[PDB]
Amino acid sequence: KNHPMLMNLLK
Amino acid sequence: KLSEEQQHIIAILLDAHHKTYDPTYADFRDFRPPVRMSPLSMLPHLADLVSYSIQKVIGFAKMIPGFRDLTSDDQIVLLKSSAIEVIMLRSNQSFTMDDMSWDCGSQDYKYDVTDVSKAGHTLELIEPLIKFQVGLKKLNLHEEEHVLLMAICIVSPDRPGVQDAKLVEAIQDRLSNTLQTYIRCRHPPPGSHQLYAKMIQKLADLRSLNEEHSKQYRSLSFQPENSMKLTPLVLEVFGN
Ligand SMILES: C=C1/C(=C\C=C2/CCC[C@]3(C)[C@@H]([C@H](C)[C@@H](CCCC)C[C@@H](O)C(C)C)CC[C@@H]23)C[C@@H](O)C[C@@H]1O
Repeated sequence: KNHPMLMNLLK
Repeated sequence: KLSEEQQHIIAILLDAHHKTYDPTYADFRDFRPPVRMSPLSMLPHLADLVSYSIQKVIGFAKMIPGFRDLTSDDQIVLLKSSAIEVIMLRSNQSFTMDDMSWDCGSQDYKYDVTDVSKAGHTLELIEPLIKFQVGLKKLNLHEEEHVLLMAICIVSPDRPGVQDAKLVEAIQDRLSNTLQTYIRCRHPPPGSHQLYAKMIQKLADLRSLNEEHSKQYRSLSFQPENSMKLTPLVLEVFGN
């Protein structure tokens, strides 16, 4: 469960 | 009546939406071109449209009053589960009951049931989606109600994987109360008749659409050949 892109966009 | 805080919330949500939803749809030109004739000829274009829209929904979410007080992990879970739902809600803005389609400024960017079926989905899901759009359109929501609904959909305490569900609920309640009060003060009858109950019902409708979407997404992205047509963001958010 890793969401690097989603995390980067949420700031 | 609307407290000053509640008027604040609406002001913020209206602005957040204006900054994340371009009604001229100028960026659609950057998407892989749509092909209308290859039962997946519209997948590249629509996948890009969805990926782009996921980014916009995130940008909207970040501006929701109180969203910031949430942890990184809870923010991810809320966005991952609500994305397709907010995209369905926000799409109502371009949906038109004239010919049951999404009119994004030009014939090339005007999508109908045929186009969506060419993205790898069946009527099992498309027909209900259209029915959803028509029922939502008929509510003639004020832009204020539209943005509050999307915010309420995003900050849902019952999404699986949520940790601080009570904080999520507190945040949501503040939006709900703003909405309920706004309807009572700014929305004139008969249009306001059970409007809040009807809006919450659309959220329930979205859960069914989300569920069927997750099943068809699995099927569509089953063959590496098709998941290959999506985008990295779409794969990360919707799974796989
Ligand atoms: C985006 C926006 C818009 C429309 C959304 C539509 C209409 C065409 C078909 C879309 C883009 C659907 C997709 C074809 C998804 C199908 C949903 C189930 C029928 C496909 C995804 O599972 C994945 C394969 C990319 C989802 C929402 C639908 C237009 C505009 O309102 C901006 C908004 O952000």
